[PDB]
Amino acid sequence: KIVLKSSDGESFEVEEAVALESQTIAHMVEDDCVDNGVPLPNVTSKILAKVIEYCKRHVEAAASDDDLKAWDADFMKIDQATLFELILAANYLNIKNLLDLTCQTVADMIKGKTPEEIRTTFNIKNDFTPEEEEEVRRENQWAFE
Amino acid sequence: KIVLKSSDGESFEVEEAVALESQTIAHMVEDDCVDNGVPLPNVTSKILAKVIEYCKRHVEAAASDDDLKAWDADFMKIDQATLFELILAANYLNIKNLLDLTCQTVADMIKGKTPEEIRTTFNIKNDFTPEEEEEVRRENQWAFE
Amino acid sequence: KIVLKSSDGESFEVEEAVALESQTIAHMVEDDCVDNGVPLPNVTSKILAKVIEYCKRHVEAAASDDDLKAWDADFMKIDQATLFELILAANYLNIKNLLDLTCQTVADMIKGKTPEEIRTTFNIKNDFTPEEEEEVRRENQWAFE
Amino acid sequence: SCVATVDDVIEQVMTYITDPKDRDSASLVCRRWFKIDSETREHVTMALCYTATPDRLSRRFPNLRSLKLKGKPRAAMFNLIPENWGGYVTPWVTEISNNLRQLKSVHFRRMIVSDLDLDRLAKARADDLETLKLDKCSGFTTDGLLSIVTHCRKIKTLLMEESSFSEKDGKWLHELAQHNTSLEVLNFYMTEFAKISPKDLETIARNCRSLVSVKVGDFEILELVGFFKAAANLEEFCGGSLNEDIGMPEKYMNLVFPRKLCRLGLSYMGPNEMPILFPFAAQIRKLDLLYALLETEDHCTLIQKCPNLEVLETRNVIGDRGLEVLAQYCKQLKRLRIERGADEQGMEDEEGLVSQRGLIALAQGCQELEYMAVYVSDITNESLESIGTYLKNLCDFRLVLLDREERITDLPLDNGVRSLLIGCKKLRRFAFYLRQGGLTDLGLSYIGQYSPNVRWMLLGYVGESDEGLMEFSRGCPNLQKLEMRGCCFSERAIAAAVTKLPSLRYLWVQGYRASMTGQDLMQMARPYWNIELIPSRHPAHILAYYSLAGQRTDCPTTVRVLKEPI
Amino acid sequence: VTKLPSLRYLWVQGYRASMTGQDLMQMARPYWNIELIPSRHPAHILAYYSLAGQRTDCPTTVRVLKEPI
Amino acid sequence: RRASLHRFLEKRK
Ligand SMILES: CC[C@@H]1C[C@@H]2C(=O)CC[C@@H]2[C@@H](C(=O)N[C@@]2(C(=O)O)C[C@@H]2CC)C1
Repeated sequence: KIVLKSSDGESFEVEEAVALESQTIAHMVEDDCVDNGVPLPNVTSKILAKVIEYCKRHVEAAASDDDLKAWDADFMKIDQATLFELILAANYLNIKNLLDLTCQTVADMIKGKTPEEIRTTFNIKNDFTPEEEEEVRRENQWAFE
Repeated sequence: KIVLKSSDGESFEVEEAVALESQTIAHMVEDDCVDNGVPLPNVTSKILAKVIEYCKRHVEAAASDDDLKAWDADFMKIDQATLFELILAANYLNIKNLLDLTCQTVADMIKGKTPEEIRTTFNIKNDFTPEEEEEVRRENQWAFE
Repeated sequence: KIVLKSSDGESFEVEEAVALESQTIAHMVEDDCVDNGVPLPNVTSKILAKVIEYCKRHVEAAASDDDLKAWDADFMKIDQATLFELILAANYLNIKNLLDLTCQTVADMIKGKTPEEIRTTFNIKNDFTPEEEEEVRRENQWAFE
Repeated sequence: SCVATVDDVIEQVMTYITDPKDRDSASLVCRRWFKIDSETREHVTMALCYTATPDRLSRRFPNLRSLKLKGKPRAAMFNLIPENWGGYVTPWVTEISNNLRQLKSVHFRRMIVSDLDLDRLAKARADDLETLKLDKCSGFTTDGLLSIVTHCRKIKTLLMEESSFSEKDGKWLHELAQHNTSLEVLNFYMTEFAKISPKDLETIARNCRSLVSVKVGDFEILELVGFFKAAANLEEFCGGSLNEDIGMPEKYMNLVFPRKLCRLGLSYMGPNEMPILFPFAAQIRKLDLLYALLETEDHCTLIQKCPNLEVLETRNVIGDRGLEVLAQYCKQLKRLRIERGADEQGMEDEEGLVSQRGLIALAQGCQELEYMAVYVSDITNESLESIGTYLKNLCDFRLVLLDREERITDLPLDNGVRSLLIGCKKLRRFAFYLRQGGLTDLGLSYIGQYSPNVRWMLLGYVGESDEGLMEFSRGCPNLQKLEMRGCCFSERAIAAAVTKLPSLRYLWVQGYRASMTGQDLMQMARPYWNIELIPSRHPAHILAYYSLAGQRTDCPTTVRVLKEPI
Repeated sequence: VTKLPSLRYLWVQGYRASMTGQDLMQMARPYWNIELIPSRHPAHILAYYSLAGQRTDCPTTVRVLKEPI
Repeated sequence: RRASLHRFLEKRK
């Protein structure tokens, strides 16, 4: 049992092998700061909660796949701002299952969309001068790839 | 009574008017994050301790000077690396008594010394080309000040 | 304990923090003339006594308001010539508190009165040519304020 | 988080080092401290404007808040330096326009300042100019003053003391009166203004709540009565004119002086008007009787009433009698200057001579003295000895013996100078101006031997031969500026002494065994060392100083720059 | 060394030394490099003007003399 | 002969 202290003073009681999914929390039982609980003040408490939920479930691949892509897909039914905070969090800790998976999840949102549809569904302002847009479009369609 | 959470998960029970010496901890009872204790993850727990000690004593100028310059001088009988960490901390919080005092304490180490004595007692490598050193020395003695 | 020498050779034994209510007497413990007592020969001894009485009582806001506006109001039950000499004295020393009461007392005499009633109750000769008075009256009633 | 270094904290700490000499060292510990000092230095003084180009100044210290430049040599205050010699302020104000965009205060001392250069300063700096000091400057007019008071609407301190300019009108004062609110100190102490109105000055007092100091020309004090009532916070006043007429026996007597006035000097004040000071004399900490019309007796009676006097300036009329009075009534005295009086028809009276008697009295009474400058009618080795024994922490001591008296008690002063220099070991500035017999080569060497802290020296008629200059020259570890006039020493001796002096950066000499050759001074040609001659059109002068800039472009015809073989 | 107008190189072996060291210092000028080869033969003094500052590449047998130790 | 007292020594007489 290990204590994780969120970025707004919020202790979290979590099991051994759950907290170890994060190689950042694992490389931190060497110089064990665990004496006062692992201080991670870059994860919101709301987010850290969601991270632990994910790790909890994946560790329960002890009883040994089909139902996982189900829970995972349902886990991702969140909003953008929260999806992005998870990515930042998986990177801050070091949860590769949460990185080759969160990054792939965002990439799956881009795949197939057009440039307009992309900045639509991410709310991004097209800041190209029309000359720039044209050069890039020409390069893309006449020359490269 | 307010809780200060150090940068390694270390709760600190401290009085009202003591924690208020820091305008950083004071401007933080408006949007009161105090709900979970004030999260200040940039001060080592060893340092924060020393900061609170200083504030504790100065607030006891309620019973109303001579003995203060005594405690203060004795409080500063520390090592360089620690003196510097106090400065950084007084700046991080916002304790003008402790910044006008730590900065003044480091300045008192420079005052009167020669350029050699200075980098001696701070271990700083003289990286001037001899031309540079000469121009600066000439400016200083022939022209400016 | 500090000595204040009035403008008719009259030593006054007064406490530390009492004499310090005057920033004029305070900025005079730097270049400490206190060696021979602070020489202030522009305050009558009768007046300086009243000044000290005021400072004495206000410094006893150590034991921490309602009863002060009472003593203050009763302190101002004096005659004009004496009120004025207090103002001049509060300005000579530098007692910001003391001046806010005497000055306000004089101002309360003016408030509500007409220009005739004012010079009546202060014995002031109206020295306006009738053109001047008229311009001023027109400006005041037709244009400004 | 790694071990915190000084480097993580030096940007911050640097701004708590205030002493110019500690900034000096700090700037030399390494490239980074150099840069931090460069960007945070607030004030710089240049003792000689020709020592570096303005470009150099603003590259080294781009964020100056306060600048002070001196131009003409000190000797200029004694009509010894040609008017056109130099000290033109104009390249400096153009540099200020372009590159010292933070400057809030400028002090020009002994410089040539034109209307064009002050118009440019005013427009460039405008509301940011909090303080301007035209201190013993020349070359401008009231048009310039008007320009700065209309464009710099927030001037706190404006000074023109002893400057000479052309007075075309009084609208500058009027312009201040009408719009200025912020004035704290206004100073035209030693100046001819005949077109300004005392009403304007009064109205300034009424509008400037923080007005603390004003010094003025020949205004009738009676005309300033309104001013005095309005200047509630006035602490200092000098100037005005006290003009008695037998008609009104009590012309004055009814002056309301601001209750705080404690630093003052009323010009032309006689014995009959003197008493208006008695009511608050216990309060007076600074006295300027330099332009007073009172006699040695009258001095004693006034001095006697000022127990808290710490600064006194006066003419030698003070007499030995006056010094005796000062000796026991004013124990707190820190600075005393005894200028020389009307020295033509008797010493103003038959007590207006100060001597061994006064000096020794003074030494015993006023032991707190930090600055003492005295024109003395007669000295003795004994008096110097007592100065040295009693008044330590003297920082600046100047003695000139008048040429009036024929016989001087005991003359060769060697043993006196020697104990003086030995007792007063805090001494930074030292002037000693005598008559030929005054000091021997042995004494001259004493001066060089026992003055480890002296940065500046003015030497009068000292020594007997080159032997003395040379013996002197092996001392003075810290002599930076050396002024000598009326000495015998030869060209090659001057040159050789300059070579020996470790710290010397400025030399001014009048009177020396010359030689049309010229070529003997050349034996001190170093790099960066500028030597200028002002030919014997008064005896030849030598001016020499280090400069990073090279030879000045702007020499008059009266000044010849000495370069290698003609 | 101070008196000699043109001197730019000095090598000296055998001289009344002093562990103090601090007497050689009275010739410390800018650009003037003084090197000691200690008495491991009698102490040598090598001194020369240089626009470059103190060599980076001294052996252990060679001590560079700088202001107060 | 200082330039401030040379002005005075004459405004005196
Ligand atoms: C080039 C020298 C001038 C020469 C002038 C000369 O004739 C004698 C002195 C005067 C000079 C002098 O400065 N006098 C004193 C002073 O501060 O005014 C120092 C004396 C004060 C007590 C300067």
